[PDB]
Amino acid sequence: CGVPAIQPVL
Amino acid sequence: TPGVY
Amino acid sequence: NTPDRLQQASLPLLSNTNCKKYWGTKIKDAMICAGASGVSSCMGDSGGPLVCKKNGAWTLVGIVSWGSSTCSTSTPGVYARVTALVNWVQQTLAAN
Amino acid sequence: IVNGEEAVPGSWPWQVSLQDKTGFHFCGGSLINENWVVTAAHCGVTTSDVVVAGEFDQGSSSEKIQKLKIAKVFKNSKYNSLTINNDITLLKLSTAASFSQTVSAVCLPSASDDFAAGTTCVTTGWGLTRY
Repeated sequence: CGVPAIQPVL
Repeated sequence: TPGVY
Repeated sequence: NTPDRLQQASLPLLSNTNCKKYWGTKIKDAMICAGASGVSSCMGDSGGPLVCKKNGAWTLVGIVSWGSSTCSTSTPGVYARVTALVNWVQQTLAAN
Repeated sequence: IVNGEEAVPGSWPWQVSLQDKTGFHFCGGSLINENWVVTAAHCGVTTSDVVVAGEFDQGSSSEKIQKLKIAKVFKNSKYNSLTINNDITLLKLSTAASFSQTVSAVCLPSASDDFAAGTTCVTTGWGLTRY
């Protein structure tokens, strides 16, 4: 859980 | 003032 | 009128004691505040996540609940505190 | 979200949209596994509402979204509608979500996890950007 395949850019 | 989201 | 595309915002967590300066006795133990930083959750965000990165993984810390009726960005939003509700979540999942 | 920014499509894979039968988005939610979604109890979800997963642009007709039916609504028995305390509801899906690059679960914390004031976190959603 909690590890997106597409990384968020903040 | 307060309010539901 | 909600936006078409998914929005995001980073914001700091506050302590319930400091949050009480804004909301008084309305803040309960099962609540956690965040914001008052120039951004704000608003109508339609309710039920959504407030996630914090712990040990490299995004963890659900809060559920958008309520806040300023005008979504003021200088007032903290109030979220359901997940740590106080997780035991119920696990009992529910185990029995259904 | 007021003063937020557009997210990278699919970067918040657990984010779901709760829509009524008319297609109106009324609340958000988070997938915690293939069969369960966590949302707010005050959203007043019913089994007639739909969970939409894998969505980024609600105005798009070309996204491969998943419209999931709700089997049961589990409102936390401690929910207090007068104070909006213990504002949580679990939704068991009739049909399991299919996890992919754009659809997956968020982690849940341990009851004793500590998240200090001052920590910078993130919130997402399709809520109003201006009131």
